[PDB]
Amino acid sequence: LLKYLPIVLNPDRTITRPIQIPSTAASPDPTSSSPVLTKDLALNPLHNTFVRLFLPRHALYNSAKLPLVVYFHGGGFILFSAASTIFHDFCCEMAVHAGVVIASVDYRLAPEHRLPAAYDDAMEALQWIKDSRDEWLTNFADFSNCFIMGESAGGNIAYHAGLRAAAVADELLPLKIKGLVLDEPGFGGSKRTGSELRLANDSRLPTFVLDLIWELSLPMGADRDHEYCNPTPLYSFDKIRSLGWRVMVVGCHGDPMIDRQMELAERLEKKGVDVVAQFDVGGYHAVKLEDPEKAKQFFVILKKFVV
Repeated sequence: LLKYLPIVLNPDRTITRPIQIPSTAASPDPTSSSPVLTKDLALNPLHNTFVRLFLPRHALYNSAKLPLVVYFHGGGFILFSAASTIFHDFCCEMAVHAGVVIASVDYRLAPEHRLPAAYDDAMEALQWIKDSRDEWLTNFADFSNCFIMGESAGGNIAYHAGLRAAAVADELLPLKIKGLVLDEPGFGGSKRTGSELRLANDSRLPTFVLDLIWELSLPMGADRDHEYCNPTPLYSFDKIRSLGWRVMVVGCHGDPMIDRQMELAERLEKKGVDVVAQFDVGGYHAVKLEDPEKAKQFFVILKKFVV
């Protein structure tokens, strides 16, 4: 198991995180070397949640405002942070190569805070952005052009945040959401799918490791057909349709979660939502976080989508 998640299971239903996940300090000052300026802002001290802003260096050498991306990291709901190096680095590259201001949310983790905790923090992050008078937000970010995005579990979160935000859209103004970006959103269910069975001995996401994730994440008692797990009523798509939101879903064939990711893109389309789907052959789960080349190909498509 330390072979697939950097955690210990203890005989009282809790976990221990014995392996440091490397993180990167914010770098808010423009005399720093960095092509991207970062700073952390306290969100809710009771939840110990915070937001990391990424401001691309090129925003400073003009006076136009960039689309604002609200980003949620991946990690099975149970690990990582807005400041973890791999998500920090991905978000710096996205700011530069997609031309975006990024608000990356450090949401509460499971099992200590089982779902719906992190959807709750997502909504506070939106209510808090709307209300914000932060200088980087106010001088450099286009509130009219906002996208909700997440990788993996963060794509799960981004999707539920998106549904909830659709309901209260009038309440967010000056914030105007134009779309959702779901990067291999993390999804499940009680019956195995074709990819789940085909890929069952995956070398990153095997069957047991994902069973484990949903066990730690889902409310106590729940099965994998819980609505937070398995998205596919959908009266909710009518509201998303009506507001004119585009949804990008992306994944690859070498991800066990593929059939559910693709199945959700089908359901969104089938219901009249403007869906930009991008499903590749091969690769594996989170290849974009390791492969600078595959990330770059994705920024070309996201840059497109964002304008």
